[PDB]
Amino acid sequence: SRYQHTKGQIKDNAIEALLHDPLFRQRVEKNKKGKGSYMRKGKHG
RNA sequence: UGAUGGGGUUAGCGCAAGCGAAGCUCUUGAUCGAAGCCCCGGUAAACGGCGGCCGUAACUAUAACGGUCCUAAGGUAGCGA
Repeated sequence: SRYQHTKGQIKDNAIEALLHDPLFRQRVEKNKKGKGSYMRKGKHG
């Protein structure tokens, strides 16, 4: 199925417009433990 | 205003050229001499003037931004085929 992208009416490049689109934003994950790992309640209980 | 210097003329000293004092003259004109101009600042509802180039962002585009040259200063608000 289709994808409703950000950049309305992409002209030239058909692949370097989507690279800035939030489909290809940088997925950064969370640490544990690690500079930024506070729980407050974890996955269970 | 006329210093100072130069020239003409001639009483005279030299039988020669030549020099030549006073006086009268022709000329040069140092000195003294103000505003103005140059110079110093001001004033634009005084006359007037009020920029180029070159890049630069999340496809493209455009450039908020940056570089550099020049000017007395680079046109601001408002409007604008």
